Amino acid sequence: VIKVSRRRWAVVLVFSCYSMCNSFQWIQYGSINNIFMHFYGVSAFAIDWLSMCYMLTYIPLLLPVAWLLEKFGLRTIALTGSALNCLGAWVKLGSLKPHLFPVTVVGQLICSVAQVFILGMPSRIASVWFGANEVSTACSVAVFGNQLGIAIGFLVPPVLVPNIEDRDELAYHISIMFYIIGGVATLLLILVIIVFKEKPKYPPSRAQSLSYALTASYLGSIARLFKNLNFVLLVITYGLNAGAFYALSTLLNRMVIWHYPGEEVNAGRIGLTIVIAGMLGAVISGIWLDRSKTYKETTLVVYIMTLVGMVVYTFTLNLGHLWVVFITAGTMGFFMTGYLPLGFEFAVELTYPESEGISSGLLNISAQVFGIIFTISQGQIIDNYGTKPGNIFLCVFLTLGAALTAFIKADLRRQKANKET
Ligand code: HEM
Repeated sequence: VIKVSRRRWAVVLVFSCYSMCNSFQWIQYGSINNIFMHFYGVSAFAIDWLSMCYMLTYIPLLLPVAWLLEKFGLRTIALTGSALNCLGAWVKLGSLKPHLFPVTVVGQLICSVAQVFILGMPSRIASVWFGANEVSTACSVAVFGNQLGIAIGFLVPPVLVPNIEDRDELAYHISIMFYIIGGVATLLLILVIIVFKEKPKYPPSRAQSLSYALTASYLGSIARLFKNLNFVLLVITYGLNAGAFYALSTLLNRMVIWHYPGEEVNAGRIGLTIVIAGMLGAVISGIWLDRSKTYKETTLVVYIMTLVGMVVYTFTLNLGHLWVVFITAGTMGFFMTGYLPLGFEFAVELTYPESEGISSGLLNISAQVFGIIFTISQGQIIDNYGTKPGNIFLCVFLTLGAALTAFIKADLRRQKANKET
């Protein structure tokens, strides 16, 4: 028998809330980066790592984490992800001194480990909890919540922490943010204990009901995922797109100031528009995918619009019109962020009935690997040859992704399971 539980929204809302808190702490150091350099007496690279350590810890630690999800369950993944997020939030509090910088790195590394229990999870929570006609919407909401934390992270820290020269008052203002983040993370950890269940009493869809029957080596599951030609192409293409987004969002601030000097206030607005429009695209992508069930056609269409959005952004940023950059960043952020739930759900189509944590996780490793490569590479071309070769470097690599995306077969295995009747 198949039934849909009413508490599915609470689980996603709670998951989106404490993924919002975890994603907030990724960017809270970079939002007031100019302040933390003065407080801790460190260079901008040190602070920029505090945000880049999220990507470099995901690459090696995902496979052990994905193994924990299969063996222990989703609730243990949620508790550990919430507890480490809460533990990392509290460790940051004990670091409110100019000479006590390493405690933040220890606190940030603990949070960065908690990301491994977060970023690959949204497709897993959506599958276990939500039905066939709302499975892709739930994944978008989790990405909506994760992107909301970034969106909140741009404007909340700068008003909680004024750029005051006095150190003792600056520590007090920074302390208030840490208490609030520690307060909400502990509050959300409390909710995860009582809200997050291991699984609903009834399977939501025929895909999950059949998955529980046709679900032993963990490395065998890894091997069969890479035996899939379609999934391997999707792993590369998703990394080419999501990795470009990480390089685009990180280097967006320095690219605008290169052409529009003295617009740091607007550069943050532009960097907020790419996220403000980002979650609107993510939610729309979830509803559109579930209404039409065209996962392959949307993947190519969104990927091309990502490419066209990057081409128009590259060749119109030079013209000197500020509102044009607002539209191009918003439009590209609309599609690139909308590709994240589309990529997660299309991977489940190609890799059914393999574990959604492994399938969507392997997309994330490619996103981190290409995001790290692009951020280091595009930063080098911008410094040496200019900003336009750096943006074209993403246009050329996104062009390859579109070509490889067209080679992905429309092998929707989960859809076949639903329609078996
Ligand atoms: C009066 C007796 C009520 C009962 C016995 C009841 C029952 C439930 C149950 C069983 C759940 C899911 C939790 C779970 O399955 O473990 C739930 C959640 C919920 N209930 Fe009720 N309900 C009642 C009244 C109401 C009313 C009047 C509202 C008015 C808005 C409401 C709004 C909600 C909402 C919004 C959720 C989902 C929580 C979320 O989405 O965050 N309930 N309720």
